[PDB]
Amino acid sequence: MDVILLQRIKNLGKLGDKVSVKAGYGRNFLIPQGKAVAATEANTAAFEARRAELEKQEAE
Amino acid sequence: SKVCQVTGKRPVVGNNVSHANNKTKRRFEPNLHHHRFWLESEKRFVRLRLTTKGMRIIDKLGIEKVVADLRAQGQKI
Amino acid sequence: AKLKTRRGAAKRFKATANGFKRKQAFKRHILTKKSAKRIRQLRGCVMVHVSDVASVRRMCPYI
RNA sequence: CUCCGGGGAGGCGGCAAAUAUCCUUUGAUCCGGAGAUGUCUGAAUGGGGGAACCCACCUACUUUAAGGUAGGUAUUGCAACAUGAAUACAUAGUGUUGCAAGGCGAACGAGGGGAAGUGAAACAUCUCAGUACCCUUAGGAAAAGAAAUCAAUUGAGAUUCC
RNA sequence: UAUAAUGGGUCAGCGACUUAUAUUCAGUAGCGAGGUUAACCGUAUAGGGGAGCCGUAGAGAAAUCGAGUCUUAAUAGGGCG
RNA sequence: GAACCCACUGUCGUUGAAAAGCCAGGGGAUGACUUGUGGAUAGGGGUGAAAGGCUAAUCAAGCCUGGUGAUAGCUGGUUCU
RNA sequence: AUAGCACUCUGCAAACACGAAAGUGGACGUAUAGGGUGUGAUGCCUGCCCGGUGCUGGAAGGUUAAUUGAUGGGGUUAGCG
RNA sequence: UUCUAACUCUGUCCCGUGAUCCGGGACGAGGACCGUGUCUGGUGGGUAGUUUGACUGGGGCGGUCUCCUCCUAAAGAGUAA
RNA sequence: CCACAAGUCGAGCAGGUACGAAAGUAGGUCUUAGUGAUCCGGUGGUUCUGUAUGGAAGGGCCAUCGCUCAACGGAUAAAAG
Repeated sequence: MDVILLQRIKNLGKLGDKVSVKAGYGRNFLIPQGKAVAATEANTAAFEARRAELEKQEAE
Repeated sequence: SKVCQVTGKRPVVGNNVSHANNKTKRRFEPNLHHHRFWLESEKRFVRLRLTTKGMRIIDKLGIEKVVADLRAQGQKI
Repeated sequence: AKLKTRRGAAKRFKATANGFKRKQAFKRHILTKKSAKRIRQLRGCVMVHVSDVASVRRMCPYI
């Protein structure tokens, strides 16, 4: 499962990295807890275009 | 009933065929299970009885679209 | 209904001008001990015997 | 029982014939069409029940005693509205109104499941046979139907039936 | 089988080699190196309908050839015509 | 040892009074007892202090309808001159 | 069949049983309890055999099912003669 | 070896609710196990369909089942136990 | 010789051989037992076929291999009480 990170994780990435995670990790932990979102075309475009600066300003 | 909501899969009929070509009736059953999915639009957990192929379809399309499609079909969730 | 052919017999018998031709037996697998004269004389086709022509006619109506 | 049209010497249905009353040329009986009435059970639907039974509620008019009359009160699905938890918004739930469905019946269609006797001169592969049977459901028919189809002299042009 | 082997108490009524399709032989009729239509159309036993089938040539597993053809190195010999 | 519940011996009956009985004797009779009403268990199943016992006069697999006109190298029968 | 005796299983969402599942009995019980099996009041007692089959425990030594897919061989495809 | 987020609870509490079903919410004990789908090896009279030859001085037990030589075989061939 | 399936003896022609000076002899051994049909599959050749075309796969033809199918004309590949 390819997911773009909306938060910093110790090993996965930091603030927007696209990373490949095992299916269950995204299905049951990251997506439901909001720490990452599936790297679909629309989601990636929206994150890169509109809310990148807002996510960065939401530092903590 | 053993019916997948996402895909509609249900048990089907076939044959056990032995080494001497004796045939007997059998059923092939789906890999059906209950699963809770988080829905942010409604802020709740939805429990669905579905298969692993349905899980793959959900991974591909997103929970919102699949739930909307089922509701349009007529399922109450 | 229409008469049906006995396909097993149809695969062993063919029709000639006045009768039926056939192949001969005892030439398939055990051959080392058999003499050369038998090997050569059992080759080729022969004619169906008159006594058995009637059964072949019954089993193969359309040939 | 009422009305419209036909008809013109009789008639009051049959087993089942009789007397008696009786109706009829101001037109009967009878024939065709349209209306009125239509108890109880039965999907039965106000609740119950051993079918043709027992019991109950609400509204409105009459009533004076312990009644009558006219209606309404089932479930499920959908829609509108109102109300409304754990829980703060919500949501679940709850309720009113409006609409629709249930059941029965000959064969034919479509779909889900699906034998055995028998034959093979025994019998297990095979046959019987997707037959018998069970279940779901539509119409006057159903289904199929307009090529990611056939053919191969480089041609034919959606389905269906003989 | 007189049999002491089977069946029948008696009478009246009923009671068992059929029908459809395909094929083969015989008789009979039409036509004749030719014979014949099927579904179907048709105010319909008529008329139309020639797609198709049987016959008119065999040999060879087959390619192929053909009053010839198969076998063979062989115009020999032999099998089927 | 009566009622009530059983069925050890013998006679009679065997087209019976009776498709399981009568008569003379016999056993239990405060118990693991007898019995009324209403319920539950359904056929390769049920129940069984156990006999393959009982499951509507039917049980080594109940009854009814359907497959069905099952199959039978067997037995019987098969009509005028 | 019985009171008594003995073997074995079951730590509770128990073992076991019914059912296609849901679930139900065991039991609104908890090893002094529940299921299976054999013997059969009581008295004296109940000898030898673990070679065979079963059960229980251990060993990791030989054999491999799905799965995975090294290497090899073959058909066709390019260019050269 | 730890963890919790899938997942289990025939554990406590709150609500739908007047309810030892069920659903949702909180907690607690477990937890990537158990369990289920597909595939695959082993076990499998628990259940199901079947089979288990003929001759023969009845059947069973015993013997035999194919081929060669002599006699029975009656001076051609053939000829049974 | 023979119900069939099968079995047996053989003059003679063409080719290539061995032994003889030569006429000539030799198509297993003095003869009569030493055996197994069909289906399926393996191997060597093949001027046959090759599902649009060229190939290939597969099929056919000649030679040959795998049954104590001994209940030996051989029910199925596989069967006791």
